Amino acid sequence: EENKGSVEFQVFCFTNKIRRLTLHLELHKKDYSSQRGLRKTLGKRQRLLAYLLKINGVRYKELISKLNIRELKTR
Amino acid sequence: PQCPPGLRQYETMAVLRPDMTEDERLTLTQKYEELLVAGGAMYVEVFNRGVIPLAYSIKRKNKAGETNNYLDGIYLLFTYFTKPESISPLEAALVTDDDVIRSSSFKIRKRKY
Amino acid sequence: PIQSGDRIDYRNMSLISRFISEQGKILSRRVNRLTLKQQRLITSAIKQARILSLLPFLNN
Amino acid sequence: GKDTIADIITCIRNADMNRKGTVRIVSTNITENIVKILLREGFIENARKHQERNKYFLVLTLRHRRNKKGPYLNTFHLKRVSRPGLRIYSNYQRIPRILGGMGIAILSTSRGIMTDREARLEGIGGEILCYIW
Amino acid sequence: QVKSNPRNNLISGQRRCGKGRNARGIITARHRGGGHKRLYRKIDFRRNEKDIYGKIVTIEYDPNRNAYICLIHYGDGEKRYILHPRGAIIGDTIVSGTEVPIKMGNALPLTDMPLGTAIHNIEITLGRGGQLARAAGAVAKLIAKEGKSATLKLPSGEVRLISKNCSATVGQVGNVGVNQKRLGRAGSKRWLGKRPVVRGVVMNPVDHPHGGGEGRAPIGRKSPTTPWGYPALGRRSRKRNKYSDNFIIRRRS
RNA sequence: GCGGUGGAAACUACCAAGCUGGAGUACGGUAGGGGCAGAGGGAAUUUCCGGUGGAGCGGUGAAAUGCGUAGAGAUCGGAAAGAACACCAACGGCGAAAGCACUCUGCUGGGCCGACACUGACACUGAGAGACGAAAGCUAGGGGAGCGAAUGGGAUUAGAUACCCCAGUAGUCCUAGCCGUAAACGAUGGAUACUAGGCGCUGUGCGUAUCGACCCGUGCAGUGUUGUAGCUAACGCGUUAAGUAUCCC
Ligand SMILES: [Mg+2]
Ligand SMILES: [Mg+2]
Ligand SMILES: [Mg+2]
Ligand SMILES: [Mg+2]
Ligand SMILES: [Mg+2]
Ligand SMILES: [Mg+2]
Ligand SMILES: [Mg+2]
Ligand SMILES: [Mg+2]
Ligand SMILES: [Mg+2]
Ligand SMILES: [Mg+2]
Ligand SMILES: [Mg+2]
Ligand SMILES: [Mg+2]
Ligand SMILES: [Mg+2]
Ligand SMILES: [Mg+2]
Ligand SMILES: [Mg+2]
Ligand SMILES: [Mg+2]
Ligand SMILES: [Mg+2]
Ligand SMILES: [Mg+2]
Ligand SMILES: [Mg+2]
Ligand SMILES: [Mg+2]
Ligand SMILES: [Mg+2]
Ligand SMILES: [Mg+2]
Ligand SMILES: [Mg+2]
Ligand SMILES: [Mg+2]
Ligand SMILES: [Mg+2]
Ligand SMILES: [Mg+2]
Ligand SMILES: [Mg+2]
Ligand SMILES: [Mg+2]
Ligand SMILES: [Mg+2]
Ligand SMILES: [Mg+2]
Ligand SMILES: [Mg+2]
Ligand SMILES: [Mg+2]
Ligand SMILES: [Mg+2]
Ligand SMILES: [Mg+2]
Ligand SMILES: [Mg+2]
Ligand SMILES: [Mg+2]
Ligand SMILES: [Mg+2]
Ligand SMILES: [Mg+2]
Ligand SMILES: [Mg+2]
Ligand SMILES: [Mg+2]
Ligand SMILES: [Mg+2]
Ligand SMILES: [Mg+2]
Ligand SMILES: [Mg+2]
Ligand SMILES: [Mg+2]
Ligand SMILES: [Mg+2]
Repeated sequence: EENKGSVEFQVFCFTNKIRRLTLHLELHKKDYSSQRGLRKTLGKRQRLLAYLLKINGVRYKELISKLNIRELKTR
Repeated sequence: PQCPPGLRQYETMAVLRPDMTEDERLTLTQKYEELLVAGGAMYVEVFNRGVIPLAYSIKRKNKAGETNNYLDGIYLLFTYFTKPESISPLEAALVTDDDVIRSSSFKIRKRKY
Repeated sequence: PIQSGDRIDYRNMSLISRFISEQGKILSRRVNRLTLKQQRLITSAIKQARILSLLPFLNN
Repeated sequence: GKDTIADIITCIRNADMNRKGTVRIVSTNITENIVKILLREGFIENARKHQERNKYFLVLTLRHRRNKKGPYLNTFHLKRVSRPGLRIYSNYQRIPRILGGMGIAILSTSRGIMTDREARLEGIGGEILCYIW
Repeated sequence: QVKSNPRNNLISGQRRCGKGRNARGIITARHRGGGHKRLYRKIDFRRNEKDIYGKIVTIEYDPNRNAYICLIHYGDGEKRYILHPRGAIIGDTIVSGTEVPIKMGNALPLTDMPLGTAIHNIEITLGRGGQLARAAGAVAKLIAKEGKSATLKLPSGEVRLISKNCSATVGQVGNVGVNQKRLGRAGSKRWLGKRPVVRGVVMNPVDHPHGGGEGRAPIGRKSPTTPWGYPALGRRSRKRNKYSDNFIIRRRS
């Protein structure tokens, strides 16, 4: 189904699992074990976005405009 | 065969006081079956093994204020498939009744050794 | 030699009471010569049964 | 695997110290060349290539044990010089020679890889990959 | 939370006026006087109107007690005030009767309350109206019941018997953080009509049992004393034989 | 050494296209005291209310304080409360570390394994910065059985502000915060590659055994004990290096 390994799909899967985890981080704030993971995964997504910005500018800007991902910290 | 579509498998054991008749027993049966089904339970399968002496004595207080000391007991066994969301009120509702002295519920995992 | 071919649960009391001592204590894995996985499941079982008064904590 | 060259060199050193004739190394232009040179110098018995799952392995036969495994007067030493952190280059007149020439020095230069001897004939300097005793 | 409505028929101006003056006009209860004019909200403490379904329209401020109060409607159109239970939100539904669900704001006799419940607004007398546990954050557990009598643990800690046929309401009384206020200044007390208090040691010997010694008085009195000559500390004033005594079991600690 | 110019194109660097073995994604499995939250359970102990009973209990190296005829301890029956979870438990499991174990359910973090299903270098480390971080301690509100700094009494002793005993306040618990330290230890930073074995265990996969439990041989992933090469000042470490090499702090 499309490319399940593609940059844009992976970044989507990460963004979605993150917004899913935000709800559990809210209901129980005292779970740090979970948050440590959230930080890891958010780190991966950030990584791929940076890589993707290096490789192709158009696909990148399209993607972070599309999935509502915040603009990058290189500015 | 059992095949849940987006539900979890469950076993529940409940224990009732030995002084009960079969009509009060089937009244509770009916009540909890209806609770399960109202909570989105396909396949409510009920089974019963009654009046076995307990390992140890158990005390239950009633709403009438009675202290009931028991020896025997009535074991009801429930195999049902429910949303993981709705198992929550069931256990409290089981603890609530004066007829259920000891209740417990288990999730069932497939055995592979 | 000895083995479990039937599903172990808290409600097979023959099964569990094989693995319980005289005084109701749970026997160690070294004695019962079971795989680790087995002994764990046994133990959880014995406890759950213990709460349902199928098997006693202490004796009479 | 930050450095492939040093890795080849290292696997050789390890197989050698353990008194084993046979080594598997991963091939590459550099690897292959280096090994070729290693053969025309006479430091290594024989080389050959293998392929599986699109991986290339050069296996290297190594010079036999010295008149037993226990009483060894000689080992065979390898040393990385220019490495990713510090790249060492030399002109024609700084080109190193090992132990008065008994060993050799490997150079990567404009005309390809070679020994210091070839560099001296042709008059070229370059990047020094390793030393070999 | 707090929004002023127009005036419902429940809010009047009629009242005692001189605070702490009795018939003779003497000041009896000291320290009152001054402070903002207030209106009386007619609370429904009895909740005696049975078996109709009430609905919380709003939540309002009351000057008279530190709790909150709720305007509730009915289908009949009658409007009452009730004490605001803790955790209740506008749109909620409440009811009183005998056979009733047990939830926040419902009112029932003590015959029907499951033991261990947390109660407020408790009649000691049938139909007299609710009396015990009416303040902010006040609550009482129903511990046990036997014979014609039910047992409570009052917010003072005191355990006491009452009648099993006396109505009471589930849920603790709202506005729990009110004592977490810090008034911060003198004026803020005076707004409440609480006037300044003079320490005994300060006044002259005629005026009070710790009277002026020369510089500053330690109380030489062999005991700390009321303005009126009674031991101030740890002398129990409960009437010895008062009728209530059979009912009262353990005393507040 | 610096500057100009003519050549060379292996290595670093750049530019264009490729490739999976590195790193990930999907799929399908499976173990687990991983974390947070909500239910339930039993011993034992202490106190309180009774019945019996009627002189000592308790305690030490030996005693005494203490508790006891106002009926102690003992024993039976009742209530109530808090805290901790016997056996299982193991030279076992998971966790980044701290830590995590009566039972259950719910929300959720990773890990590993088998398949080409896919992307195609997306990697490794990390100055500053962030988050977590035993116990004690502190702020605010609860809670308080046992234990127990402080404190008091009894002894012991030249003395005893100690060890021992009798009492016992903070605290230990819960909620919301702060503190940010420990022999926070493997006294061993992280990643990768490569170098005899023997005996073990945990999770899985394959073949065999039977057609389901073993059983065997093996592939990985982690975990433990002896030990060759090599290393080391010695002790020792030794595929989970303190060996042989590369990179970062
Ligand atoms: Mg130069
Ligand atoms: Mg008016
Ligand atoms: Mg009007
Ligand atoms: Mg007058
Ligand atoms: Mg004052
Ligand atoms: Mg004053
Ligand atoms: Mg004066
Ligand atoms: Mg006067
Ligand atoms: Mg006087
Ligand atoms: Mg005086
Ligand atoms: Mg003076
Ligand atoms: Mg020049
Ligand atoms: Mg080139
Ligand atoms: Mg490229
Ligand atoms: Mg919890
Ligand atoms: Mg008990
Ligand atoms: Mg007698
Ligand atoms: Mg005495
Ligand atoms: Mg007395
Ligand atoms: Mg007597
Ligand atoms: Mg006693
Ligand atoms: Mg309890
Ligand atoms: Mg581990
Ligand atoms: Mg623990
Ligand atoms: Mg999980
Ligand atoms: Mg491609
Ligand atoms: Mg730092
Ligand atoms: Mg912190
Ligand atoms: Mg602490
Ligand atoms: Mg202090
Ligand atoms: Mg405190
Ligand atoms: Mg205490
Ligand atoms: Mg003590
Ligand atoms: Mg002393
Ligand atoms: Mg004192
Ligand atoms: Mg002394
Ligand atoms: Mg004590
Ligand atoms: Mg805290
Ligand atoms: Mg330090
Ligand atoms: Mg530690
Ligand atoms: Mg075997
Ligand atoms: Mg391994
Ligand atoms: Mg060791
Ligand atoms: Mg060793
Ligand atoms: Mg060293």
